[PDB]
Amino acid sequence: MVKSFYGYVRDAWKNPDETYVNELRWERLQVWRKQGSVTRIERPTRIDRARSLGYKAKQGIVVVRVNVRRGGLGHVRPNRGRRTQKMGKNKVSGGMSIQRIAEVRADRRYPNLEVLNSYWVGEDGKHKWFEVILVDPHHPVIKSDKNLNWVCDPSSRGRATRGKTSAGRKGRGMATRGKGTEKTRPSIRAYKSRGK
Amino acid sequence: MGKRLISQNRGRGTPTYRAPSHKYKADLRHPRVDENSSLRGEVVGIEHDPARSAPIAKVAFENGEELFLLASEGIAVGNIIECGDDAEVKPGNIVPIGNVPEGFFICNVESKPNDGGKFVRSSGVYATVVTHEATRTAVSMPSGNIKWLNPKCRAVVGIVAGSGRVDRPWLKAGKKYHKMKTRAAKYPRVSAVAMNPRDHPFGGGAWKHPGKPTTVSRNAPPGRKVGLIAARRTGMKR
Amino acid sequence: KFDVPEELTNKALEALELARDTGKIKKGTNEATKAIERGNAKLVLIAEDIEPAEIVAHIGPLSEEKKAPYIFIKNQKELGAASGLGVSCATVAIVDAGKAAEMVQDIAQKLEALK
RNA sequence: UUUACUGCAGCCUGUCGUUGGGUUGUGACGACCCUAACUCUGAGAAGAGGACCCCGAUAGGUGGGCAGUUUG
RNA sequence: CAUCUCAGUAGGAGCGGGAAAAGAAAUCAAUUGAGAUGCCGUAAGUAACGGCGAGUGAAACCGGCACAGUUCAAACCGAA
Ligand SMILES: [Mg+2]
Ligand SMILES: [Mg+2]
Ligand SMILES: [Mg+2]
Ligand SMILES: [Mg+2]
Ligand SMILES: [Mg+2]
Ligand SMILES: [Mg+2]
Ligand SMILES: [Mg+2]
Ligand SMILES: [Mg+2]
Repeated sequence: MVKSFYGYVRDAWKNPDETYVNELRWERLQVWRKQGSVTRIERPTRIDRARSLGYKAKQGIVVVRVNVRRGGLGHVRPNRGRRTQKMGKNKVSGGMSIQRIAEVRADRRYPNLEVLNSYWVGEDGKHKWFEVILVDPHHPVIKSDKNLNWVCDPSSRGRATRGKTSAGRKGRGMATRGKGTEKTRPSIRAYKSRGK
Repeated sequence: MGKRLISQNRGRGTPTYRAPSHKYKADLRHPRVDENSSLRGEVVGIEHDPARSAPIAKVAFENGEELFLLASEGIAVGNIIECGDDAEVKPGNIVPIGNVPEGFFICNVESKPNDGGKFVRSSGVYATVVTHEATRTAVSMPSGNIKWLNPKCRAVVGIVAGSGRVDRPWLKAGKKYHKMKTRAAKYPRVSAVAMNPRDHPFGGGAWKHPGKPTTVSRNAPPGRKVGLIAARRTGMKR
Repeated sequence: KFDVPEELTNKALEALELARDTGKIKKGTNEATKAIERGNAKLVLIAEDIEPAEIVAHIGPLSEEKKAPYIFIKNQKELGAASGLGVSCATVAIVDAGKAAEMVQDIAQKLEALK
């Protein structure tokens, strides 16, 4: 088993409760809770995950940690007449996942980049921290980079807000094909939102 | 949706129910002192605090920090105020209650150490130091509860100045109106039976009556918890 | 673990310099792990200033069960410079000691002695 | 409007997560002690609580506070 | 009339271009086959759902418009 060290990082992060990642988790969440909603970091907390998701060690790529509240879409009780099925909102969690929420907040704070992907990095009772990869589509290195130069196209600006990232496509019910995607692909809006 | 109660309007925070915060002299709290530190100060004047209708003492300390203080009874101009554990147990002094002898009167008591003073602050109220223990100390509060406080909770020795303020009957709606001008409270208040049923739970009917028991449960929702809230009992002492 | 002597760390740094001059060295955590697994690690130097900790946290037990001695360097700037680069290097692996083989084996003896 | 019908907020409480370490009493349960997460105070040194509370989810209750209806 | 329907409609917030989304199977089939996606016709008011009430309601096969396939992570090399 001549395995790269990225494999060892992935092994350490496969079951993080029963590895050395638990000690680092207890030491790291103290610093992470104090930080802001969208915090920039030097290196990704899990380098193998970022590299498989598309991170490269070059300028014009930014990695940011985002804190998102745990739980579903907290909603307001309606103050006007509802038919008793559209009146209850405590047991309603929306169609926006927390990963999409974190990606959209990272895209909001960093307007001149694009959200590439993101991955779970840690969590506690009240928060979920996600590390979001962003790309600079106007840096010359990304312009020259042929494996990232698709992002310079006009159709790629606003990926995380048009549901084009991997968490976005998962949330739009496009992880699979065949049966079950009769009302999701090619878009939720195409079938009057009946899928999802 | 029958109209929200006066308590819900007050909790929303409208100008009718907001305190006129610009009228008040200053927030009252004990001076900030580091642990194992002390400061002296002298009274430069007894003023009038509109927030409490009682006097407050303007104290100039040794570091030059002019700080308004809650005035205990008997404090005068040119008196020296001392703070810290090493401060003598004297009226007007700020000391821990763990050094105060049992049976003394204290006021402006702190809930926690270095709190600034929460309990015993109305005009004339006081507390009694009951017992001393290693981790605790008992103080008999103005209500009557034997509250257990930390031994390091500071307090100013003596009863709060302005005692006897409620002895005078109001005697006139204008006098209470003028007091309530500087308050946050709503004046005058309409009885709930006189309201229509949309406004209060107790309103409505051909004749003034609640129609339902005035003792409401503790588990009532907001906008229903009126009347006698969660009463152990009712009526005068039979 | 017993803390290694500072003189032993200095000898390991000079051994890395001489290996760079004469023999073969694998600089970086990826190449260090490959050299450890393949069975060529004459000496493994680790940096104690890694962030995140998952970069070189596997190197210790892996080298310990692959029979390759390891040493902990204080931080990675002089590890990178001593390993011939102007950047950091979280670990370097010595797989061909060259003309510094005897100092490397004495370093291994001292590491096992104070192990 | 209500002890009409069906619900929905709020509130109360069990369980899971947040959530750790040692001790006894039992076969994982209850209590006790600690600081180290966490909470509150202060500009901070630090002080007070502390694996409780708050919070996410789930189960039951109360619930004209509120909604939609019925009342041939 | 409450599940349902009205209807994911009306309305709202974000993003965005001349188009956008989709897109090259962890697919659909049936005993053996096909070979990215979109859109059109049909399957069909059929399967399916439903106080099995009122109503809602596809896809595959198939016939067409148009035809397009690939790039990363990793193994090995190591600044090339
Ligand atoms: Mg924000
Ligand atoms: Mg496209
Ligand atoms: Mg009412
Ligand atoms: Mg009603
Ligand atoms: Mg209706
Ligand atoms: Mg625009
Ligand atoms: Mg695609
Ligand atoms: Mg429908």
